[PDB]
Amino acid sequence: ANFVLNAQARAEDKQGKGASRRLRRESLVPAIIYGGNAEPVAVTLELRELVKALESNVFFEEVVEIKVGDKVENVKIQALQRHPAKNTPMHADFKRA
Amino acid sequence: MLQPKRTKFRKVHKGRNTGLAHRGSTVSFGSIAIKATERGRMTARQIEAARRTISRRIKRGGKIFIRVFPDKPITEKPLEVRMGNGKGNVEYWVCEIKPGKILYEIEGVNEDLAREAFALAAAKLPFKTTIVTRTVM
Amino acid sequence: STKNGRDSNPKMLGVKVYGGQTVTAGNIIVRQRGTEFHAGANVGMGRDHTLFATADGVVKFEVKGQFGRRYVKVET
Amino acid sequence: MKTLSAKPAEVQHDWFVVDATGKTLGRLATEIARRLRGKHKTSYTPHVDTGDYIIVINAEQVQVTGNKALDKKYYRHTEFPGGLKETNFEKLVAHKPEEIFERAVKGMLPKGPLGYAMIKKMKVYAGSEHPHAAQQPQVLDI
Amino acid sequence: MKVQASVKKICGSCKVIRRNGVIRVICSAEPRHKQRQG
Amino acid sequence: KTIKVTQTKSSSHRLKNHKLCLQGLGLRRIGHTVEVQDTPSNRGMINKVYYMVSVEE
RNA sequence: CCCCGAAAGCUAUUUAGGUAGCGCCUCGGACGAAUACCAUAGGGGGUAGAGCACUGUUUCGGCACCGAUGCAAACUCCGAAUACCUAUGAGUACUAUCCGGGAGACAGACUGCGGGUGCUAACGUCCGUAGUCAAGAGGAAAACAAUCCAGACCGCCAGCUAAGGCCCCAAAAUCAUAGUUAAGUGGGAAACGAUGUGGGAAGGCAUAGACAGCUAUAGUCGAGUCGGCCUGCGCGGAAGAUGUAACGGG
Ligand SMILES: [Zn+2]
Repeated sequence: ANFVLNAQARAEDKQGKGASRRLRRESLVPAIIYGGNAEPVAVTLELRELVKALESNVFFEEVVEIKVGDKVENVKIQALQRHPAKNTPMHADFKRA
Repeated sequence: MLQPKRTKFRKVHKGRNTGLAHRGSTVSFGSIAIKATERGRMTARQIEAARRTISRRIKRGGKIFIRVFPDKPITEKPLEVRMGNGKGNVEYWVCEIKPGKILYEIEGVNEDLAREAFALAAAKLPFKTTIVTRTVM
Repeated sequence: STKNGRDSNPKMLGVKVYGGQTVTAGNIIVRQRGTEFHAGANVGMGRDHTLFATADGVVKFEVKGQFGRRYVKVET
Repeated sequence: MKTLSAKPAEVQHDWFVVDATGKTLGRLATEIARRLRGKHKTSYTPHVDTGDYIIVINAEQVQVTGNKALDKKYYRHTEFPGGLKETNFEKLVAHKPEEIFERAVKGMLPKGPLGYAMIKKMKVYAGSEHPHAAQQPQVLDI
Repeated sequence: MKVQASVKKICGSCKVIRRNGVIRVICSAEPRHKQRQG
Repeated sequence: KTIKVTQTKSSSHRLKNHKLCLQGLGLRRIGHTVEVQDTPSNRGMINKVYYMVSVEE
């Protein structure tokens, strides 16, 4: 409840190198949700929201709610990719919990 | 004057410096660090000068980790010699720098003093740099 | 002056016939310095580790055995 | 020969008068050069002078934008060694306003005998009076 | 007047100003702090 | 079943296989239009020289 | 007068600006689908990248090993895209191959990409690969073999376009809509320096009154104020010899 991330679905036409670069130029961040008893789900997040969430340490230990459309996934942040030079977040891995 | 104790070969090809620094771009020893944002070459004299400046500023109150080591030899022709007649003699040693490469980390000093020391050190380097701090991930 | 400047003539090693091709008995399949490939069914081995066909058929490459060796064979 | 050339004996040179007060120098000079060359007539011929006569009044009131009044330089060279002379727009417009228009229109006219003949049809005067009332020029707003 | 490429404040009585497109530093306390970028 | 291919740029300085693809489609000059069968084999040649042809389906 | 049309490479040479065989050109004869492009299907690899499992090399800890951390043309536990070989197939194309007559050529150049050498110098030098020139005119780039567009059988006072352009020299918009710049930036240049001006995100304090100034924290004063981050376009750093001369000119 403390951390809520608003996301849109990332369809197959929004996957790959070119689509991801277009998204990051549009100031979005691709992310993947995986974990027990279900199939992986690809979503896109807001860079502003992600940076705001990462500024706080309790984000890395609490359970956060990712909402895409009506469905809601309760996940924990699992991995994060950053740009080597600019330190900007580039991709995120979330684990169902 | 950092330099390998032994090398398998004396002279190496020029090569091409391309790509980003995916390895060695995270803070792993200290709490605060300085990392390059532009590619280039770092010589042993430059490394020593930056280390001396940082150590003098921080008055040896903490630990300095140097994460760059110059292991690539660079040759030069004697002077007033024509082209050909073999490769030149080894003159100095460099480390290849890619954007994202962390150069120095500092442990056990206040952040303001560390930033002052890093600002003093950056003026001795041939490329642009930035300051980073340890994060969870 | 330099103390370097020598090299040997090329030896033209390598795979001569690839998988799926048809061969006639005696056709050389692989030229190799060591046994990078080993001889399977209907394939013979020369004194310099050359692999050659001993029957007419179709070349096939595979990996088999407890050591993970690369084999070439001829299917009739 | 179904495309005909204009004949010089049948060319009619009409007279016009133009006020330079508040005009931008280059944007007035382009129109002056166009009408001096005759590009505005359907009988235009590249080797024939078909243009009109243009009288310019209030020549010292012409304007430039930016800092060009102080920065735009006018050079000339006497052919003696080191004989490069230099002035600027502010001094030249106060002293010899006709030279400014002469340079501006000369630079936009063709560089040959026909161009020299073309530029003779421009009369530039500093004040608000001109001596060509006998030619009855019409007011042209450009 | 020091004419240099890098002009900075030296003390609290120094002021950075722009005159006719030139960056200058003027000090109310010490005249030796006067600087012009150039 | 069939599509129309028009050549829009010169082929004089293109790669050898690209010129051969144009010739195998049957195009001969700038502005030439041909009508060919819609098969994967023909579409391969079309897609290889996509940058100097225009296709009408 | 008509048709086709190279090469400046490999190998050897008392050979290196010569020559010979092969590669590349042309002509005659034989033979036709055996050829190529592309699509499917089969196949081997050790490069780009990456990694530390071997060989070397590197930093910091712990007790030669152990844990964190880098590097490699002559390192590899891994490993593409392309390229290369083979088979089948549609469409398109005078394609492949064999036998003979005649040659020329064996000084190359620039540009892009992958490299060695050099100083990540040279219109430098040596390879691989592709284009152009050589042996190729026309239009663009002020003028400019090798860049861009494009391949000139002859004639026309007809039309559409490519690169590139549309104020005048000089053909075509002083066209339309929305913003930015004030430096003639545009129309040469770095580390670095700075309340230049747009845009964006976040933070601190504030009408129980914030900042500056003023009166010896109290006090008049009556709205915003303060300091950083990302980003667009600008400023300084910026000295040479015949004459403005670093938009072709206006
Ligand atoms: Zn001062």
